[PDB]
Parts: sequence; C-alpha cells; structure tokens
Amino acid sequence: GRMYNPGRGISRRCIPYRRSAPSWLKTSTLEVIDEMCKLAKKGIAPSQIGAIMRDTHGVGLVKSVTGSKVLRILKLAGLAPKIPEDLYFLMKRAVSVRKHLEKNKKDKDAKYHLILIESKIHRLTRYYKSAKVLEASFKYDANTASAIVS
Amino acid sequence: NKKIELYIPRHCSVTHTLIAADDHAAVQILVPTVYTVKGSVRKDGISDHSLNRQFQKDGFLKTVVPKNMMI
Amino acid sequence: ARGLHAARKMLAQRRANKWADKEWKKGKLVTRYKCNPLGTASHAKGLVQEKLGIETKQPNSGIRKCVRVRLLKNGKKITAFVPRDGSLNYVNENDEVLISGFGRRGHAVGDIPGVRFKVVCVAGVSLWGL
Amino acid sequence: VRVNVLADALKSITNAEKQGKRQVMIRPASKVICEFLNVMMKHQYITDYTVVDTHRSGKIVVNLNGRLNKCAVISPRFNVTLSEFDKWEANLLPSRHFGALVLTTSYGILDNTEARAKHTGGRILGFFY
Amino acid sequence: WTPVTKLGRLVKDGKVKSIDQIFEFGIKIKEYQIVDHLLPGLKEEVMTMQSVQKQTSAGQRTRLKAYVAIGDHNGHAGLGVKCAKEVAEAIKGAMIQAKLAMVPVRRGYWGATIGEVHTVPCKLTGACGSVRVRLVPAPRGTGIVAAPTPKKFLILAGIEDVFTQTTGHTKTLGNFVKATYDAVRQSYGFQTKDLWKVGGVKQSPMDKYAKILAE
Amino acid sequence: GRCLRNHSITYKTPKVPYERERFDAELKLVGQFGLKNKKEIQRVHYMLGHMRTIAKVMLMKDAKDPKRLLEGAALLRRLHNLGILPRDQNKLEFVLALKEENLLERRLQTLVYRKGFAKSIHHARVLIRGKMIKVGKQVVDVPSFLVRVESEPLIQLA
RNA sequence: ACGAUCAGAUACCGUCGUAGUCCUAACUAUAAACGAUGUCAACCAAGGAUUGGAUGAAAACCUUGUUCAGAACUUAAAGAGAAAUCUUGAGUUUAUGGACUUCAGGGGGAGUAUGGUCACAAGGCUGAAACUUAAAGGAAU
RNA sequence: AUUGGAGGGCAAGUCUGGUGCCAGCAGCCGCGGUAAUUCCAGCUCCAAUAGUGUAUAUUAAAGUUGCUGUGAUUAAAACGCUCGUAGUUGAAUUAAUUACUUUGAAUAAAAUAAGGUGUUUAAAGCAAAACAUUAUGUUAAUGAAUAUUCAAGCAUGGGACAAUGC
RNA sequence: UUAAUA
Repeated sequence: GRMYNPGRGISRRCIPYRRSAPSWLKTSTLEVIDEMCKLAKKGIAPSQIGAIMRDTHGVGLVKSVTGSKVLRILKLAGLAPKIPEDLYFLMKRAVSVRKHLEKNKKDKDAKYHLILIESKIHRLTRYYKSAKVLEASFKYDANTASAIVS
Repeated sequence: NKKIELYIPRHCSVTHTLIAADDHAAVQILVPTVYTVKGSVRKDGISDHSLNRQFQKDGFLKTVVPKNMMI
Repeated sequence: ARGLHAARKMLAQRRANKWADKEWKKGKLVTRYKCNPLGTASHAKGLVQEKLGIETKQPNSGIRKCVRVRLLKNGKKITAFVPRDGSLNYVNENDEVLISGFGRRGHAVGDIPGVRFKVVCVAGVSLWGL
Repeated sequence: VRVNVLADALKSITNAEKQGKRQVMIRPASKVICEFLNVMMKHQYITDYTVVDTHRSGKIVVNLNGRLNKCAVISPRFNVTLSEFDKWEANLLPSRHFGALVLTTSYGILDNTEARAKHTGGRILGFFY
Repeated sequence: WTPVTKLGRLVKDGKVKSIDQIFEFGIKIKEYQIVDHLLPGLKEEVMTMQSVQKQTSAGQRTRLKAYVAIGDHNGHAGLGVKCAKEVAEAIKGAMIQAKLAMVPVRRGYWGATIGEVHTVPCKLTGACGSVRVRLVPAPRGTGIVAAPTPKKFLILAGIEDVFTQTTGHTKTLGNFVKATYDAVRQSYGFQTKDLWKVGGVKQSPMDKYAKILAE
Repeated sequence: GRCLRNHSITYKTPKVPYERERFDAELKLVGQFGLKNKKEIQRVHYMLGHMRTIAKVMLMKDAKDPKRLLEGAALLRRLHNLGILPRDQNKLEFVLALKEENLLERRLQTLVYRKGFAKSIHHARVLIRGKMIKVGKQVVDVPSFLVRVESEPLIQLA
C-alpha cells in the first residue's frame, strides 16, 4: 500500500513482452536523441520528456530504440538536472504548502500533510546521498528551498 | 507372520486421498468401473463436476467438460 | 523479533517479563531478610510468653489453642500452634521452643486466623513424644 | 512487504492441496523455489512444474497429485550442524520413514538424507510430509 | 439376533467374515450384535461414572453418565457415551454405543520391521474440546507414557508403546478419553508414503450379495 | 563434591507412589522370584534401563558408524556372556525387547532353584546365604549374583 | 434557590438561575478515544447489492458485460474456537517458524504510597511493597 | 521391625467403645450440633522397610516465563492516531574479507559417557591374573582410541544461503 | 402517583 495512508491502488503501466523496437518504428537513435535533447533544453522533467516522445513521435519506449534509458541519455549530454527529478518535485510541493500556510495559520490538515511531505524528502535525500547522486554537503532547508525550487 | 495392515484403504478417484473408515458421506458409483468420491468433495458442491472430468476421461461422456477444464 | 540476528530483544524481553512472576519475584527481591520473621531458616527458637486461643473461621467452630513466641535471632513476636490433642498443657512459660513452619496453604493454614507456625519441641523432645 | 518468497510459495502449495486443487500458480519465481520443487519431485510429491517467463521474475505452475500433506518453510534459516540433524527431524518430521527436510549447502539444495550422505551441513529451508 | 439391516443379515449368515471388510468400504454399523459376532471376547473397562443434574421446579434431576471403552487388543477400539437414571443401565446403554463406535487403529514400527507391530506409525493429535492429545511413536521398551485415563484406552487398542503430550483441561474426564479416541480415529486417514499405491479393485459386500439380501 | 572416591545409585523410586496396576504386577515378580523387597525389583529396572538407553542411542545412528560398531558389539557381547540375550539374536533391536524377567532369571537364586539344588525359591535364598553353594571355585552368599553362561554349569553345593 | 413526591429526598417531576455552553489566542492530553480485534505481506468456498473510475453493448440520466479501488451484507454439511461467534478472518497453528513493535501472568491491596518528570491548577506519564485471600472471572444450558 | 496412614487427591475399615460444632482433625475440598467412614482409642490391612514422617529451599510437574513454546474480541492483556532514529527484517537476477559448513591442529587431571577386568555380586579400585598349573611368558603385560567441549583463537576442502564489497 | 428491608 501507499507509504502514509491506508489506500491501496494498483494503477500501473504494463511494459510489453518485446524489448526491441516495433517493426513499424523507423526513426533512428539520432532523431530520438536530438528530439529528446531539444526537450531537455526547454526545462522538461525526464518523466515528461518520454511521454512527449510517446504521444507525438510514437517512441513509447526509448530503451527499446536507443538501448539506454532517458536519464542515462541526458547525463551523457550533460543535460540531467543537478537535483533529481523526483526529489525536485517533492520540494516544489513542500514550498507550495508552506506558502499557503503563512496566511492560513489555523489549517491543521495542511500542517499534517506538510509533515508527511518533508518526511518523504528526508527519505529521498538520505537515499540519494548513499547513491552518490547528491553531494554530502546538500541539505534541505525551508529558508533555502524556496529559491532553488522556484 | 501376521499382516501388519488391517486393510488397504480405498483412494478417492478425484482428490487421490484415502477414504477414512468414518467417512459416511463417501460414495461408490458403478458405471456398467468403480469411482470413489470423498465425503468432503460431495458436500462442497463439486463432486458432480469432478465426476464429469473422470467420466469424460474414461469415455462415458464426450461433449460435457470443455477442453480448458479437462485436467 | 523472530529473526536470526534478533537475540538482543529476545533476551531482554525475558528479563522484563520475568519480574511479573509472583512466585519468582518474591524469592529474589529483598524481603526474605526483612519481612520474614523466620528468615531463610527452616526452624527457629524463641521464648513462650503468652498462651492464646484463636477462634476459627465462619464455617467452623471452636478455639484454636496456640502460644506467643519471642524469637532469639531477630526479636520479633509471633504466634505458634500446638499440634495435636491437649499439647498446650505440656507447654510452660519463659522456656525455649522450636518453631517450624506449616505447609503454606493459601499462605495461612491450619489454626485458621492468620497462624503460620507450629511448635515442634518444648525444650524437651517433642510436643509429640512428651 | 514480501520478505520471504519461498514462504509465500509453500503456503500457496499447501493451501491448494487442502482444497484438492489440481494445479497451482506461484507468482514470483526464484532459484531457491525451483530447487525446493526439484527436491519434492525426486520424492514424487509433485508430478512436475513449468516456469513461464514474464520478464518480471516470472510465474511457476505446479501440478499436484494427492500426495503432499504439508510443505512449509522454516523461518530464520538456522545454521544446522551435522550433529543437529536428528534433533531437527525428531521435531519437524512425523516419523523416521515418511518425511524429509530441505537444507541449503555449498553442494546445492539437498534433503536431509543425501546431505547426510555427502557429509555436509548448512542452513535449513523447510520440510514436507 | 433378528437382523434388520443388510450388514446385520450378512454377518448373521456369516458372509462378512472380517470386521476389516466393513471398515474397508466405510459401512456404518447400526447393530451392536454385529460387533459381537465379528469380534468375540472383547475386553471391557469403564472409564468413569459422572453424574449430571438438571434444575427443575421441584428440585434436581440426577442422571448417571457412563464413559465405557471397548476393543480387542489387536488394533480395534471403541468409545461410547450414555446417560440414564441408573448406573447399571447406563453402563449397558453405553456398552451398546461403544460397539457401534468401533474404529480401526493403524499402528506401525519405530525404526525397523522386526517383530510384530507395536506403536503408532506417525504423529497423531486428538481434536476434542480444550483437551488435545498428541501421540508419538516410541521404541519397543517404553510402555504407554500417558495419564491413566488415556493409558487405559490405549491399552485396549493394542498400542503397546507410545509417547504422549496433552494440552488443555485434562481434568475433564469425558473430553480426555474423547481426544484419545479422535487421535486414534484418524490414524488410517493420514496418507503416509507406504499407502501411495492404489492397490487392486475390490468388490463391495453389499453389491456382490445384493441379490441374496433382496431374496 | 567432597570425596575423591565414587559413589553411584542403583535404583530409583517410581514417580506415582500409589497405583493398583503397579502394585499387583510387582507382587507377581516378587512371588515368582522370591525377592526381599521392591528395592530388588527397582535395581533390575534401573539396570535394564541403562542398557535400553545405550541401544536406543546407537540405533538412531547410521549402520556403518564406527561409534555404533564399537559400542553396539560391546553391548551385545556383554549381554551374551551374561546370558540375558540368547546368542541367535545378534541385532541391537533385540535389546529393546528385553524385559525385567530375563534379568531376574539369571540371579544365582533363580538358577540354583532351577538346577534343583533347593526345593523352593525361598529355600534357594537360605541355601545361598548359608555359604552352602559354590560357583566354580569361590563360595557366594549374595543371591543377586548374576551368573554368566560360562559359570552357569559350575554351580554346586559346598 | 424555590414547589411538589416520600417516613425522609440534599434526587428523579416542575419554575428560576451563576460558571459553562459560542468566537479568538494559549494551555491541558484524557474517554466504553471500541471493530474492546496493532502495522505490512501471500493464499483463500458460493452469492446479490452499493459508492468512485476505466472499458464494450444498448439512445449526463438509466439498463447490462468485464475489470480496479472502498464501506458493508447473506449462505456454509467446510476451517477455527471454551462457546458466543469469526469468513475482506478471530481461517491457512502440537502437521506448532512470513516481517516488526506494544502489552498480560489468580483476585485484592492499586494505578495506591514513595521517588522522578510535565502542567498556572485540576491532573497526566513512570509506578511498587507490606498484608490478605481459594477462588475471582468468560461463554453457554 | 519400625515409621506413616486407612472420606477424596492416594493403596487401605461404610468394624466397635468413648467423645457431642466441644475437644479436635484438617498441606486442599472438608469431617465434627449426641447413630462421626475424617476426633480420641481397641482390632484388622495399606505403603515403604532398617528406614520412615515433618519443615524450608532447588529441579520436574510449568506449553503457569514461551528459542523449541504461551495468550491479547468477550477470561489479564493491541499504545487514541500518525510521523520517526538506533534495532530487526528486506523482490527476482551473474556458469576481497566475514559469516556458514567439513576435517584437523593444539588443549590438566579428577568428574560424565564409555572399553577391559568375578572387589564372592554391587557401589568401588585400576588393578590383577584367565592360562601358561604361573619364577620362563602370554609380556617389553593393562592405562580404554579413554571421546567430550561451548563461546572465542589457528589451519584446511565447498560457496548454496547471507553482510561489508568497489 | 407512591412500593424500603429480611
């Protein structure tokens, strides 16, 4: 089930049993990389980059065409964001809730959910530090995250 | 000397388990071959279907049990 | 904690849960040396000072003859039964007696109203053979 | 969460046989699950099994024939010395001729009988009557 | 005498020569005289005489409840319960009930096939109320290591050697015997390795002699 | 411990003091063998229990274990020479089938009554205690003397 | 505080009525805070209906097929239990071992005394012993 | 030949004399208010026996301290609920240490187990002899291989299940 | 409307 509430949903995606590109797909890796490269320069999350390729270019799985994942492609081009995408979006929500909390001091449900969100951040930050993705000098602070997330 | 077993117990033709001496719901159907059904199977509402698989296996029925169920 | 490396909590849980044993805690905590008139000793000696008779419980009737004893080792004052028939007439005053327990029953035992000790000697031999 | 996949598999197999089911399905497949089934086949407790590949640690389907009373896994796999064998069999097995333990050893996953023959101990996995 | 059921008629005519034939096909025994014919000279032993009481407007109604165990010393046993106003009749009434409640007792060896059969083949557990009785196979020398109440029953069943481990309110005499009778009852229902072979096909005595019984 | 020597027990009291099933069974053995008290029955049970324990220990081992071969043969050899176990039964499984009557039927009191030197099993005890019976070369006054097979035909009056 | 009732009525019944009941800020941290049922995970007998989706058919609303999630309900000769009863478990347990945490050890004394700590206070958290007693208790006839 | 007992647990008296809810017995249930199976005695037999009762404590019984192995709806017992560090537990997958496992090395006896040995048996002792009729000879006679043995430490074969790899 | 105790 979900980490923090008793909800239990199994809404997933189903990768097909075909690790190679489909027969009808003809675009080579050069077009896929540059099309993905241009999207990264526009400030788009890697999760959304793949969706745009799937919806518009019909490249539903990039690993089936180029042999490497989106993040690996972006790292090679150097366009991977310094803050990991999943951690970045979590700190974007913590900032947004906090801003609402400044004017609405009596909201006791927003204080609870802000606590849950920040606990998630400390879980992800700890993991990424063991994975050497984030330097050990990194540390999440409310007075600082408002600027970097912005 | 004397035989070490009182008797050799019957085997249910469906679940391939022994028929206990106290199993007073176990039946025996003679098709002019012997079929044994354990009492637990009968009370569950399945012995009719289980016999259909066995009857179809031996040829007494042909177009009752579908192929995907013929196990 | 049923894991292979979870021996710290399993051992520590039995230490804590063992203190709830009424029969086991009583024999370990420091009360046998302060709250027990007899002490660890099986038998004790004392001086008879008063001849007493205690009425029995409600479903019984009669007077339980007994004696009041002042022990030597501690100096406490107790009450001691006088076993079988007519053995109180054999017990004199200001003499040494041997006092020795009873079973333990529901704590108290056989002279009913709170007595838990029985006179086994009168200086002499026995408040049996006597 | 799924801590022991083998525990999930053996509970599925035991539950299926108590209901008299013909074949059962196990969703997560492992090497250890396959080895445990192979030991049970050599003693003719299960007819056979097939492994489907789902690219996602695929599934196993096991065919049962009225013979497996109970197969259960043993929680934390104790380091079983060779001298501790008969102590374990006296506890877990019905008699001296019926059942068999399962142990993981450097020479593979073996039951108690041939592990005794090969003169090797190891962690205990489970048993079956 | 004067049989009513088929099995009663068959045994009176001497066509079912062995009680094991009845147990083979799981036929219910409804006349205690059937067991008397097939198992002559059964030893007897009365477990207890417990008196129950029912409150009434005029007072209490005391009845005597008898637990009697029957069974030859060669692998058969039976337990029956009956309550009545008289001790003499209650034993007789429970005497009947014990005979219809005959069950086969499967016993085996400990480590080798040398001698005659003495002990249970595997581990069995009685499933009475709070009482639960476990039987473990034992070597030749050890007797029936058990409380007197199930030791008396296990002696009749012919189990010379066994180990026992009881659980529950074993002071309840009625459930203590009932738990032992239950563990013994399912001895032949537990499929061991030697029973895998399906054996041969046997004819039921009620089908082979169906014609004569009608006539 | 305080003494440098060794002292060991030879019998054990039963767990349940009062049973009618046990009382008559012991009396059957007392009458059949003329024993002084139940302490002599208990010694036989203890002695039998020791050998039964030994055989039971090695029966759980493998057949070809060197430990089993050394102890199993030694236990059987001691049994054969004592006369308890007949020579035909050379398997450890026959030790578990032994009973207290087998050991009791090898006391010197039993043999001299069976050999006909005394009229009754009680007369055998009196004859033994009176230094009247000799086994080979040395007189014996202890009726618990368990005679070996080799000393079995060497029993005669004094 | 009155008036009734009653032997008495400081109560139930009626009339009046202070703190309180309401909002803001700060304390308090306890309830039969209950599903008297810890959290996570696997397997699991027949149904009919309902809440929110997805997906076919039938022209948002409604009637149907499938499937995912949620609060429930009915049947069981089956499993369990001391039984009542439980079945989206209280099942898969003497055939005893999926992972982790908390709690209990006959009834009283007693959640009391003392010590420590938190609070403005009432109180909360931790928390015995002496002594006493063959029963107290649970489900059912 | 004594010690304890003869209502049940627990083998043994519905025998006779006194006692009259008194004296008392009674580890627990309980028996005694004048017809006591339980008091005090007489006779008898019940158990053990040169031992047998009592009192305190250890162990088993106790699956009433739980690793094997308990219980938590109602009997006592799921924190009011969520977050959370240490701790514990962690999906499938690959044809340098540690842990695990097998053999050993080394390690005081006594003790435990166990090998031999007629202390007349036995507990013992590690001696005595079996026969050589023994000085001679077995013989330069036995010393149980005497095995242990857990937690560490040392070496060795294996790498399945695991931890730190880097 | 009132109805306590053994």
